[PDB]
Amino acid sequence: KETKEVYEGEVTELTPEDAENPLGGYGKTISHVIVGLKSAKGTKTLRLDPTIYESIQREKVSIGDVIYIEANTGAVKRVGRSDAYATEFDLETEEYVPLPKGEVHKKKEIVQDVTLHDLDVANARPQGGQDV
Amino acid sequence: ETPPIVIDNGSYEIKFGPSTNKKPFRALNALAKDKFGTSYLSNHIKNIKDISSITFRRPHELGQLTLWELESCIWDYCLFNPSEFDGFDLKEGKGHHLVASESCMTLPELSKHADQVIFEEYEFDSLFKSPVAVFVPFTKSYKGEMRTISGKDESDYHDFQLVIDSGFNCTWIIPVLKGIPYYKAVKKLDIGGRFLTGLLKETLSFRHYNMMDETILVNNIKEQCLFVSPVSYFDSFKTKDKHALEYVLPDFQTSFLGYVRNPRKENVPLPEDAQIITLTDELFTIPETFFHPEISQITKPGIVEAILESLSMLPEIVRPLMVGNIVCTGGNFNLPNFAQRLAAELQRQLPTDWTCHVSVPEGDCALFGWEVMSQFAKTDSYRKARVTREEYYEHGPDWCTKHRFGYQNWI
Amino acid sequence: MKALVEEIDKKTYNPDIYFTSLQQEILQSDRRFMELNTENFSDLPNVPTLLSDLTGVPRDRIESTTKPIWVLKPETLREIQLSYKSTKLPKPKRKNTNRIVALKKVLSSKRNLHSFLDSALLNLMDKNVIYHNVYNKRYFKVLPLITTCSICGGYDSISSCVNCGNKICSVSCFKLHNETRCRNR
Amino acid sequence: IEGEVVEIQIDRSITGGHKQGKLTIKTTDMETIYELGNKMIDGLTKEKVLAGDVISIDKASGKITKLGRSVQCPEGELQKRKTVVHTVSLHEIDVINSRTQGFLALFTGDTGEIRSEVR
Amino acid sequence: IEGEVVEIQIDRSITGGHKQGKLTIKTTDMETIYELGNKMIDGLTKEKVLAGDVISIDKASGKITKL
Amino acid sequence: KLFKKNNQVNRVDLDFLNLVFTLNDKDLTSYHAEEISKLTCVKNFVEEVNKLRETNKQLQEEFGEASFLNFQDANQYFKYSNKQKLEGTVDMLNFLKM
Ligand SMILES: Nc1ncnc2c1ncn2[C@@H]1O[C@H](COP(=O)(O)OP(=O)(O)O)[C@@H](O)[C@H]1O
Ligand code: BEF
Ligand SMILES: [Mg+2]
Ligand SMILES: [Zn+2]
Ligand SMILES: [Zn+2]
Repeated sequence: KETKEVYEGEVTELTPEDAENPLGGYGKTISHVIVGLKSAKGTKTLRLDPTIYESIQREKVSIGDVIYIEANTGAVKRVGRSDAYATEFDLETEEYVPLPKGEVHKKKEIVQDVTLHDLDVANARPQGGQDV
Repeated sequence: ETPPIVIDNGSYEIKFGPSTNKKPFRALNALAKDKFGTSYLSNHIKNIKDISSITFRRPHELGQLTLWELESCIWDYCLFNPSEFDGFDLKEGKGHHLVASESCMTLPELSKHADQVIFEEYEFDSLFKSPVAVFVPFTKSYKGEMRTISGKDESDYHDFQLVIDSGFNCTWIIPVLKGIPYYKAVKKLDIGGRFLTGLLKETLSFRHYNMMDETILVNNIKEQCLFVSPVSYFDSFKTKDKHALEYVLPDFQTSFLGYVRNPRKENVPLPEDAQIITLTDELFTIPETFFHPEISQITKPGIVEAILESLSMLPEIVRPLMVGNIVCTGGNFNLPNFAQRLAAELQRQLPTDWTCHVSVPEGDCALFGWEVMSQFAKTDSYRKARVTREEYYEHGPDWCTKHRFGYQNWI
Repeated sequence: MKALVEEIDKKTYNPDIYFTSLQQEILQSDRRFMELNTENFSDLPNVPTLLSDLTGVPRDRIESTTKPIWVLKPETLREIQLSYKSTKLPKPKRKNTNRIVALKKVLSSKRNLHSFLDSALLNLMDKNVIYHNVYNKRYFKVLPLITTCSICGGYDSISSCVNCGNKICSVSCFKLHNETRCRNR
Repeated sequence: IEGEVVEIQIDRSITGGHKQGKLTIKTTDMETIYELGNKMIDGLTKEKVLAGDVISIDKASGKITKLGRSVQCPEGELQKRKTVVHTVSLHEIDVINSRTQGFLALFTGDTGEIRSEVR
Repeated sequence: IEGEVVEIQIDRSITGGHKQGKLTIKTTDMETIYELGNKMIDGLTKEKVLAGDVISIDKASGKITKL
Repeated sequence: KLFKKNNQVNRVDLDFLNLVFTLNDKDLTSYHAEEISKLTCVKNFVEEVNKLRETNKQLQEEFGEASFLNFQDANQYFKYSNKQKLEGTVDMLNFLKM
């Protein structure tokens, strides 16, 4: 049995923590990009890990495109650019998609059955990852 | 005279009837004369045969009414004719009281002329000149059939109601509190029934021959087969092939009104020599202009922009109270699967913590509006609300239309 | 595929270059809206005066720089009167003294710019409240905009015209566009 | 999307990028100008093409294929909607899913002892 | 050395160049303020801590672990 | 592309479940893990829960029968305030639990 958190919405903000107070130790800047998750039904500014922002950079997202992130793993997948930017380009390889309906923060539970030796091989050998 | 008279004027059609009967009497508000010059009474254009070239001369304009004598002539016809109005009877109307509706944005001088005329020539013993949105929160005073739509889910009168009102003249948005609408948050939609008729005429000219001369046919086709897109535009466009309707035009000699032949039904097998104009693409495109005015290539903001502006500038505490009660009134709200789309797109556009809750009345919403004004008279507040002749007489004529019936009073 | 080594010049060549060879619109939108809001053919030429009066721009200049595309008569009063002559006729009234003498100047005034402006009776501030205040200011657009075929609304194939820039989708739309909707051709 | 080109005109910045590529595409029955996105004009810079050259454009992949010069006589609609059908044994998909190196493994045969749970 | 940090103040602009700032470290039973050397300035430059955080530093090797 | 169908609905991360310890020894001393495990500080979220559901239950006992009702909260100057306060305190409650 397992439970995770669901998030969706389009992207407008690519800014780190401003950190107005220097404190004498910070040339204020961080590899933690604060993004206001612009879903049509909700918006929240998140301090994001360098890994999830690195995956954001992997998708090379721009302003105005739906994103999907995870609270725990931070997995980043984009359905594509929004239909608002469809008229900007007469042609574009990136698919123009509408914003999926639903709240920003959604919670789902799984009771998936996994055999013992899949966990055996995963523990003996890590399965994989997007990082170098 | 305990039962007053209920008159609900309109730029297109005026709703009128006594306080006793349930169903209001109907009469179009427009004067039409044929190309040969034969004028037709407003209730008799439906009786004429030649509907090809008709020029309409209505006293109402895009904003309001101007011709006082022609409109007074219209009312004199509509309230002095018991022979053609069964059950109705009104000889002179001294003690008979009036329940009159009007726009929230009446001009000072035009309102002056209107109140002067109604008080001094029609001797209304007492009357209440107020917009429909004021009578709207009195719906809870009576129990009856009423339907509601939820956006999220897949005294004797209420206070916090959001009023959406659409008519042939125009469309308006009104937030009302304690029974007095929030005037500064009331906004107007420029798209009216006349604009819809004109754009249908233009699209038909671009897709068929010229029907700009025809006007009754365009209203008939926009009234009998136009429906709102249930979900969006692209799905309807892809499914417009199966959602294809063919309308048989009315031959002037045998059929005064045409019929829409549905291919899916076999109940109409008789063939006709008259040509049939097929319709597959414009069935849902026209109502999509409300959500997406850009499909008509117009620079209007849109319904969602207006509602979000009105709510945002409105005080924050009563915004959820506003969106907790939405009711649709007017003729244009009779289109199918429309307010469900409004609820869905509000819920998409409104924050999760808020809940969208729009209630829809069955059938014509203008009839429900007439019903609500009629039942407003039964309320114990109306007898306090009505203003007599003398208070108009001794006081200056501007006082009655500026203080109690003046929009500047509650601004 | 791409050649690893390619010809590169210094004078004509530049990394960015890649060439290989062998207000008014708002006025148009408002005018098309208001003329689409007008039904009678005889009412088409007179409403531009209404547009100019409301907008405040000079009528003659915008009329020359923009190409688009009575009700009351005593005899009409007479035939309308006889139409419902079954029951008809209210009573007006008049009085004397300086107040009614002044009211003569407003009773049956018969004033009209085209229908009714022609007055200082409405305040300029009230005029701005009526016209310039009701319309929204900052919310130009919130929802996405969709552009489809100007002929049939097709959107799968998007292709603007080369002369007038009009969007066309199908071959039939293109072939009927050039001679009818392509004014620049 | 397959049709002969008329000219190629890419808008851009000398040092800031801001690439806006445009090029008219012609055939036997259309003469249409197209605004090209960043990827397509990046490719068009990758492979050298000229105005008279004809290329084939696929929306999803964004790849470009040119075969001849005014050699080829294109016709028909630009937005030709034709399917691509691919046959394969389940051995190839098994090898691909077994390992990220399975591509070259099946291209070279140095596979071996695939887990039966994958099967 | 285990202790929750209270505050860190380094004069990195008035004097700069590892001004030997002072950081206060608290525990549930005792609290003291610890001087920071130039090499300690460089060490705290890595594994950056904005205080309000429980960290521990080995007494011998001087290696700070952010818990 | 035929293989990248939605699997998050039926996949276990197994990394957040601290079962990938073979990679944990790369950057972890034994005593640090021993001391960070014993500092599994319970009742710190529970004390916030306790300080919040006092107000939650007070509001529920005050206007929990009408503020939560859609009809009453539709037209009421202060009852919606109770409704939204109850929703907010429940939201902070389950977020702190998460
Ligand atoms: N059942 C219906 N289907 C489609 N359109 C309708 C229907 N009923 C009314 N309408 C539209 O509503 C308009 C009537 O507006 P109305 O509310 O009567 O204006 P007013 O407020 O001046 O009375 C007409 O132009 C008509 O096109
Ligand atoms: F007065 Be209208 F036709 F809305
Ligand atoms: Mg009306
Ligand atoms: Zn088309
Ligand atoms: Zn053209």
